[PDB]
Amino acid sequence: GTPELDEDDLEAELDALGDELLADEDSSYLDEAASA
Amino acid sequence: MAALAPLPPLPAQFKSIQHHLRTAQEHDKRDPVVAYYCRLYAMQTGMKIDSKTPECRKFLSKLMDQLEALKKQLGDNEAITQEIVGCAHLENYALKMFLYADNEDRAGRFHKNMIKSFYTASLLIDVITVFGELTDENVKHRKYARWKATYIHNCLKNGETPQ
Repeated sequence: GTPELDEDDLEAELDALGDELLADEDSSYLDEAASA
Repeated sequence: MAALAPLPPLPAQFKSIQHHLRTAQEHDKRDPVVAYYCRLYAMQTGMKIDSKTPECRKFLSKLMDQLEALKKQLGDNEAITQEIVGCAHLENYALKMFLYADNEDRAGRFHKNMIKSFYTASLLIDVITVFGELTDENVKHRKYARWKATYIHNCLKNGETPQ
């Protein structure tokens, strides 16, 4: 199971993560899982 | 197959789909099937969010044009013509990515690469919904992926080793 998550704070952290990952368009790790 | 020109500056009003577009750009080369459906999500989400402001109207027009051209490029493609195989393929792709992260999760190996896997997997699920399906099972996974994505990320900032 999972604990109660705050939609407000949850979205805040999510949006932030997207920006950070967005900064790296080319990631070797992506190709690793992609092709596998 | 060919690479289309990049889209003009993307306003903040589309920050939500901003990531989706970038994902398609990458998948475009690796696989146009995912990128194609990805673009569809953007257009559908774009109109849902707004549909006015000369900036948006024009943006949607450009996006739509790219979608039409892309479909033509592929021609038929069982993945495009037959949504049956296309959908099934998308489901498998998301599963492989998720399982991969889950495999390393229990293995006791956490890293930024995995964090992307969970988040990226969430984006894939969204691309699946556009089909109109999406069962509760997938929804549960989405909730877990989002939670696990932030849980690990939040803990990282706090300076704590995942568990």
